[PDB]
Amino acid sequence: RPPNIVLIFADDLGYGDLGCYGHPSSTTPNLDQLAAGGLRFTDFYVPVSLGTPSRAALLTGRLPVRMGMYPGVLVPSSRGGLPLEEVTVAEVLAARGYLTGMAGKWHLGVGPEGAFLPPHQGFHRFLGIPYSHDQGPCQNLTCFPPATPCDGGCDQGLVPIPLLANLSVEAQPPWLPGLEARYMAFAHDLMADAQRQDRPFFLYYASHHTHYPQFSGQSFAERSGRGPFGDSLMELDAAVGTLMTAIGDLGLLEETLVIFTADNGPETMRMSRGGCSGLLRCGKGTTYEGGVREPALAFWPGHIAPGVTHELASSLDLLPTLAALAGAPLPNVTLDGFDLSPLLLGTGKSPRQSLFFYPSYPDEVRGVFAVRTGKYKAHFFTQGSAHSDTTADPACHASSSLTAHEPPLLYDLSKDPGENYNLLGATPEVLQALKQLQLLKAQLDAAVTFGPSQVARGEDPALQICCHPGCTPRPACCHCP
Amino acid sequence: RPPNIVLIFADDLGYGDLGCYGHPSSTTPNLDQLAAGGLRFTDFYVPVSLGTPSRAALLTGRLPVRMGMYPGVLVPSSRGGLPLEEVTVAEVLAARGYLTGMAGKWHLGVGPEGAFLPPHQGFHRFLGIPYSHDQGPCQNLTCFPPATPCDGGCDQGLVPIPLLANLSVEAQPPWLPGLEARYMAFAHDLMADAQRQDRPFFLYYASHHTHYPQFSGQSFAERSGRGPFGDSLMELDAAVGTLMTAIGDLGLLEETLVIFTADNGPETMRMSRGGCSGLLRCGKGTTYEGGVREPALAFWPGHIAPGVTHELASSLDLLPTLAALAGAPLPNVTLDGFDLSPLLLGTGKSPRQSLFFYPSYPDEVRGVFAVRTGKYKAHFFTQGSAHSDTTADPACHASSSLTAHEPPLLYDLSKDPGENYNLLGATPEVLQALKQLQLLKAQLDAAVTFGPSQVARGEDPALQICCHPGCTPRPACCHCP
Ligand SMILES: *[C@H]1O[C@H](CO)[C@@H](O[C@@H]2O[C@H](CO)[C@@H](O)[C@H](O)[C@H]2NC(C)=O)[C@H](O)[C@H]1NC(C)=O
Ligand SMILES: *[C@H]1O[C@H](CO)[C@@H](O[C@@H]2O[C@H](CO)[C@@H](O)[C@H](O)[C@H]2NC(C)=O)[C@H](O)[C@H]1NC(C)=O
Ligand SMILES: [Mg+2]
Ligand SMILES: [Mg+2]
Repeated sequence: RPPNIVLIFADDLGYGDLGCYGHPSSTTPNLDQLAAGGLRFTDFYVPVSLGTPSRAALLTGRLPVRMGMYPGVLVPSSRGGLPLEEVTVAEVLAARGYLTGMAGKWHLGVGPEGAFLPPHQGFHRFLGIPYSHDQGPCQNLTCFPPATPCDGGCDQGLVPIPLLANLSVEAQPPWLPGLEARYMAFAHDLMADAQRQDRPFFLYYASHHTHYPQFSGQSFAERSGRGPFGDSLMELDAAVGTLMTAIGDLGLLEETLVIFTADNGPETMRMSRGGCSGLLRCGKGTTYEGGVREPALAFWPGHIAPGVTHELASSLDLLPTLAALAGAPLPNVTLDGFDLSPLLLGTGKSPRQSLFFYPSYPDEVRGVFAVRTGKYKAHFFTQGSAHSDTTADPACHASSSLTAHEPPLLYDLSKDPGENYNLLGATPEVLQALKQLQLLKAQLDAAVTFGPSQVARGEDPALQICCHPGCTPRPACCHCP
Repeated sequence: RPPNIVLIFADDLGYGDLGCYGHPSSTTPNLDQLAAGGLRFTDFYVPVSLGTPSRAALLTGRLPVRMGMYPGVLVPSSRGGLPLEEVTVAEVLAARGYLTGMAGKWHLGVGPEGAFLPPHQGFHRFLGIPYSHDQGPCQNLTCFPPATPCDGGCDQGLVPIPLLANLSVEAQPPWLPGLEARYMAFAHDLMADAQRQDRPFFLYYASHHTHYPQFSGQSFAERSGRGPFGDSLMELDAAVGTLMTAIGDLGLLEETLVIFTADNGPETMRMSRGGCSGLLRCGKGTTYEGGVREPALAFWPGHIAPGVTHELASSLDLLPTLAALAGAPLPNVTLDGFDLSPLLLGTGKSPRQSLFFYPSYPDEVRGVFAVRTGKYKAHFFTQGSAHSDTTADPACHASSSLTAHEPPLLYDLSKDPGENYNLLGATPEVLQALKQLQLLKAQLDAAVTFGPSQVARGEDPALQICCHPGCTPRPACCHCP
């Protein structure tokens, strides 16, 4: 009965990059066709616009500050990770008899002997990199075949990037141009095996596209009309087409729910090798709309009618929506998301009315930075980010320091999705929204306790993964292509 | 059964002016002796530190913004006044059979044909001035006998100040040096008449001391050791001694509850002819402690034991406390005060935990300026005032513009009653108080609707009281000494 679920999650992909979201030069045919036969969201969000906190909110349905996933992101030597008491979507579904698998980027911790890796958090199978593909030296890696080097060199002084098969190093570093093929092969096996055992599968595909540095296989190099950022987006798009064909071939089209979203806004610091937030303001690292609002598509033939919704939805609602769909019971913890099945099935409206946004570096004195309720969004604090540097808007830059706003900056997103015109710079409708927004912020700030910081547990270079354990000299000896 | 109640309310009198509150040169023997045989409050407050809003909160037990008593104060030509639907303490007690009377300053409105004057708000008898004694020309009035003129001239272009007997002009202007004697005579008659009819009395004595310009009868001129401000405080003090003697003479000491407080902090703009907030900061016109915290004494032999309380109390609690004491039922409206009888009778604690402070000029976008809960006080907005000009502290001056604080300025008043050291300039106790304070402000701001402004209804010079109605030329012809 339960449907097969495929969750595709891109990296550093903006609201404005898909062809079907208006980009003028992107090449995204498979995703455009998924949009045309399914539900496209205009108002779907993540609560925090950084890699780690966003992946944690997705898998647990819980605001990242509750389990210490702040500040910033995790690094290869981090001691901390997503606590093992947290229940993930993979576990909710595993206990209901799903065969669960994950391909790609984890970024939720490695820890002493890989205690925080995926196999310990409900995934039966796992093929991927445990953090971002730029958190290790890349001046000698090939990003585009036959021999175009990755640009800029990535993070120095670390072990090369490891490709893992569950808990074992399969390659270090992997060959970037062939990663996609590896991941499609893995996905195909997971599907077929689940079919054979008469059980539903759950595929978590956490792509490295479109994070820096850009790369692709040889079928896409110089073929998109948007340079390296495009080639890489085009490969991600072809991966979606490949998964849809594999779902075709096995006669599972009407029994599989396919969801596509992305973790956080574009890193405009990469300039034309980085994403695009379209009409929205600023990008990764900020609580402006270009940082937190992402593309989101839902496709399930004969169940989800083709259309466009403007209803409020969050990555936080994915656990409870998927549980409900699979007839799995919810964990016994406070959750911050809701079941969106009525909306998906067209029998009801989204139950979500409000959204809460935390910054990259949160603190308990300040609390939530921005809150949206209906079409209104208030900003109590504003701050630019180096990840959103280089565009013409000065509020996006790292030089825009942390600034308090009281009364808050107040925008009507139905008319000013670009956050250009502060309404408080009077009306009874506005005043009532203002008072609601202020009370929602004070209620959440008083009820939420911050879990102890995982990131502040520190770093220990002995925690880096090494293909040749015991090796010397570290870290350059750790390798095995 | 119900006790006789005498409520003495001074004008522009600071926390630091009574001898029993530490002043080094004031002469206040009767009040010091009342303090020595009764209850002295260290933490008693008014919600707004201006004449009109404070008198409204006292008589109704309701925050002044609910019935439009803002912004600023009322003037002789004001069209507005305290709405007649509001229920006052005088009415609560009149309906329980009290013989009620008021001597002194009203400042709650005059209106077309004196519709807002005291006789329409539950007082049986009324002898006094309908607004402050400086809201009319005083360059020719004698402030101190035999012929010392009032200093500075007061407000120009208006009708002289009227002394009224219910709704009729008894004199215009009155002779300042003999006002006290008039008021004591009136008080004595009210007491005796109530005794004779076997009924309890309620005397509301709203003194003009110690508002500018200072004045006194001849027994006090140049006799205090603190100049004109002192002479005037000394007369107010002798008035209290006279009322206590009159209560003695009629054998009513153990059957009468006597309360003394003041409406708002000192006007330091008058320099050494103005009051003193002692250790507290700033004065009239501000939401700093020297503006809102006043002297307060309760005396009732054989019922209230002599002592000092630090418990929280407000002018807002006087209606409900007096109702309860007289066995009178409370009006059917939302009240913002509580019954303090247990505290007064020494059988319980004050039920009040929090206090809310509004500025002279409030608005619905900003809401409450400052909130106190337990020993903590947060300031969300700060602002100086011309009424608090001339001292060495720059935050008190009119040049200190309206400033938002987020996070708020946070003080521990048990250790820093002077509001000098911001705690947020960390601890778990502090953080919990912070979150409580923020939530209390957002709850009150969301629940309180501002009543339509009475003061903004405008002015009409035809509303000025005239001893010779029809007169010309106005306003100088209006007079009758
Ligand atoms: C690591 O672990 C999984 C299982 O723990 C490995 O896979 C299994 O895959 C083969 C066929 O592909 C089956 O015969 C087994 O039954 C599978 N087990 C389960 C529980 O599914 C796999 O080689 C590794 N994960 C991947 C795909 O890298
Ligand atoms: C105006 O009104 C009151 C009454 O409305 C006047 O006073 C009364 O006072 C005399 C004795 O002083 C009594 O004989 C009457 O019974 C009183 N009436 C009440 C209801 O108390 C008074 O002259 C005026 N008020 C004052 C004192 O100025
Ligand atoms: Mg990312
Ligand atoms: Mg006053």
